[PDB]
Amino acid sequence: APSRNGMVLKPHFHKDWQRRVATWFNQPARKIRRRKARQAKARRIAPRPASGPIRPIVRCPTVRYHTKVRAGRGFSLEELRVAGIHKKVARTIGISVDPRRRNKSTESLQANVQRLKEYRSKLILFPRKPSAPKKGDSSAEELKLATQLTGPVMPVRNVYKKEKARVITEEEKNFKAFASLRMARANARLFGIRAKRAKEAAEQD
Amino acid sequence: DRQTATQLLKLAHKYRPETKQEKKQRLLARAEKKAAGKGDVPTKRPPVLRAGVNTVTTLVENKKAQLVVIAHDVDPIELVVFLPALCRKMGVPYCIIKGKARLGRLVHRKTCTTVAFTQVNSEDKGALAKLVEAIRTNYNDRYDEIRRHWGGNVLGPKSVARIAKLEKAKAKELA
Amino acid sequence: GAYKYIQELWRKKQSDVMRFLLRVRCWQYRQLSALHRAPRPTRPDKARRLGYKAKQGYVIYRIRVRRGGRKRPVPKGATYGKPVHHGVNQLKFARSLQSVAEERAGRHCGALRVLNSYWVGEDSTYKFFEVILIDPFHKAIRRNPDTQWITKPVHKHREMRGLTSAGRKSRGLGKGHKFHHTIGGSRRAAWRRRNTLQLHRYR
Amino acid sequence: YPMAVGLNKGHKVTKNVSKPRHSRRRGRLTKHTKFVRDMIREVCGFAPYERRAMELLKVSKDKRALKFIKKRVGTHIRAKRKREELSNVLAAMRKAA
RNA sequence: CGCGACCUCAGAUCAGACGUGGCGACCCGCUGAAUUUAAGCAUAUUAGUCAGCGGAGGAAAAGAAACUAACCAGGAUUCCCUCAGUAACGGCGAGUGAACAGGGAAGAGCCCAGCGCCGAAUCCCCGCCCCGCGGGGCGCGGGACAUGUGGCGUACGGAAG
RNA sequence: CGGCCCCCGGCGCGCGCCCGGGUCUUCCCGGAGUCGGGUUGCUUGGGAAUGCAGCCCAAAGCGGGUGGUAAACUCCAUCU
Ligand SMILES: [Mg+2]
Ligand SMILES: [Mg+2]
Ligand SMILES: [Mg+2]
Repeated sequence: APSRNGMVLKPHFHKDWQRRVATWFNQPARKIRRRKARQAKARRIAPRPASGPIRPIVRCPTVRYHTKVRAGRGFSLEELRVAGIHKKVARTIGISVDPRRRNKSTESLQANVQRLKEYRSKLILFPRKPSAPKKGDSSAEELKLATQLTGPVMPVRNVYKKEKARVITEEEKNFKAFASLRMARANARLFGIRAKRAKEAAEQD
Repeated sequence: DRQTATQLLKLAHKYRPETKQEKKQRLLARAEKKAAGKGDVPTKRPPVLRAGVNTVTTLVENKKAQLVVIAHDVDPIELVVFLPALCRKMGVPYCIIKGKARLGRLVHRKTCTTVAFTQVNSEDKGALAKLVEAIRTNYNDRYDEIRRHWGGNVLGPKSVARIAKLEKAKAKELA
Repeated sequence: GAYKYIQELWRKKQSDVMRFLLRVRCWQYRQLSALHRAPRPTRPDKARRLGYKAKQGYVIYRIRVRRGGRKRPVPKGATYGKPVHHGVNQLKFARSLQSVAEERAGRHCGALRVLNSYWVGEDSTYKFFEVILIDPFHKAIRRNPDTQWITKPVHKHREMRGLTSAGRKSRGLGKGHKFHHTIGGSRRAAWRRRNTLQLHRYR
Repeated sequence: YPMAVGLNKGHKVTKNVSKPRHSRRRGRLTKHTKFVRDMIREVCGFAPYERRAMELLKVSKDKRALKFIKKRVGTHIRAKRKREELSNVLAAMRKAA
């Protein structure tokens, strides 16, 4: 069955696969079924923003992706605690809440508090009949538009710094080299062994 | 014994709880005078005997109960078995009465499995305190002995006779 | 107050008081029929932490289940196939015996809805479970909107579909790395999606 | 001079101090619950393996006692914890007398 | 000896409800091959598929972490694209074979037992009515349920006072 | 396009229901023949055992589970 210089191959067709076949013939039909499920969901709700609540700034895990910024799930009660809004009030203000999320850094904590107060300062509420607590006159003169598009406060905006130009000085052109990588990597794995021989000379008397 | 259970049910008789017939007119009699005088406190102490194992248990370990009548024939016996051991350590006196149906008639119900005395009348304290040493002699003070005493282990009369018929032969084997 | 003791007393069932009444009633259960209506739960703390209340419409059955693994139902142990499939006698039946117990309680009483069940005894051959049931058309159940979920017709025969906590322990579902053999819905819903040829329209 | 590999790894941030989440304080003893388990182990007693254990733990030896607790209670981290609280009953039985 | 209470149970063409059976494309729970492939054949493959049995619903199932991760950390479930024919399994042969990040579709969260508190503050049935259409009630009076625990406030994101 | 007939989702008179938040102080705080272990089956890509099940043994409470090589010691992370 094999021949001249070729590829040794494993087609996974040793199983009755013509019954379990999937053809995407309804796929234009479902694209105009979930546009009409977005349009008849936009006009059904309110002047409330389409594509739902405000999402947080979130950094990705796992070395490959930890230099980018992603839209997250909720707002991690500590960030709701500092911003001053209540946890059961917040999801009818338009603010997503994920109670199982942890804040253990401070800079990424203060980023989303700045984000959450910037949202509250660009929000207009409607009283049912015009009582308006925490709210004043005509609704920002009818709120300048109707409904937003694919993100209320532009959820990614992954930004990079300027770091314009520097002068190649001493102690910078001279030290932080490949020897610093090799010695720091070796002391990372010779740490527990060297702390064992130190015990052996501590029980030496 | 039935002379002590009769005095105990006499003492527990006039502490009978509220039923729903007399719950109607009491909510009149408080509020018809509240419509007419607005009393800041008309009644200082309505006393009652508590009922329910989940109610009595919280009273004993808080030492609010003063006498714990406990039933006899609870169908899952483990619903009750801790509570004589628990009344000893919290120092609250307990007493085993015959019949979970009989003290259930005090509470206008079918069975009630435990009652407890928390707030008795002051003028009738000398009837509650008269029977408590007559009770806590037999239950609290004997707990060092009543915890050793195993039960059961007696053969039937048709087989404990033929043990004795061998022994009466053995008493004739000697004399 | 009381129910914390009943829980903790039950959790030492090798001590001499507890292993007495766990076999004075295992004798008493074995003299009755295969399924049987209990007038009341034999351990009321365990019943109500599984969803029982003491009110009209709830009903307890103790039912009896014969212990052991399954023998393969084949005449004279001859399975007629490849030598890996001669398994007549060491076969273990991937659904639990408590799940069997809840199943033939909701099969006898096809009008009742089954909530869950619990363990009240085993001998050497028989194993005794109390299955707690719900009348979905009693007005104490069809009022009270904390109980109206089970009078809704998708909860019909929850153990013939394996949806209660006895039966779902054999489905193998759960979040985690130990359970991603069933990572969409169920085991055969994953298998259909790991083995469909998802040929697109432009490919 | 921050670097990725070595012994002080990672981009340097500053830690957020926070009172910990309430789910993590779950198996603490909570003195009323201590009262319920300590009251009920004298109305109920000891298991048959842990009466044989504490009659090896007073006379026989301890390496053979834990070898008996290794087999019945499952693991080694469970066998020592059982072996030390049988020894605290055996100490309270004898030395508190 | 009689009566009573309760507890275990019986009986009824008792007053009122319920369930059975069909269809079964899709869904859930079980059960389960062999042809075939390996140029023979046992493990393997076919395949956890066909046949078998039992339950549904217009969807079903799953679903708010006893999770992933190992770093500046993410955050229920389901579907799609990639991961990837990869890690891995395998007479290490024939063959088999996931997931986590990442980009999307959609997005919603909650309740209970327990532990305490509130005079069982709770529920069902019957009778006549407030007063009604197309009938269900909050009101009134009796029978039951229920302290072996109905209801309210409470749920691990803490809670109560 | 117009007119006809029936039907639906949503304003406004009468019922029904109605003290939330913050800060401090004290008290409270959880699911067992289950986890887990051994063994035997089936299953999985899961390999010194991924899952399930039978039988036996069977918990703890600064505990338990998980951290993809069996085990002991130790620290950390994470969930309940
Ligand atoms: Mg009944
Ligand atoms: Mg191509
Ligand atoms: Mg239908």
